Amino acid sequence: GSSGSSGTGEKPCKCTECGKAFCWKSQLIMHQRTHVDDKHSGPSSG
Ligand SMILES: [Zn+2]
Repeated sequence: GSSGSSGTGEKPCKCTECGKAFCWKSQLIMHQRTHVDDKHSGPSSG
């Protein structure tokens, strides 16, 4: 997990289902499409 990236902007929208970050709108509108599954027991977290 190095830091080989650089570029500021704005993240008004962020997916919580998977934890993916997005800056555009249309990008999220379609991101939800693939998200057909429902919240199920698996990712054990605190
Ligand atoms: Zn997602």
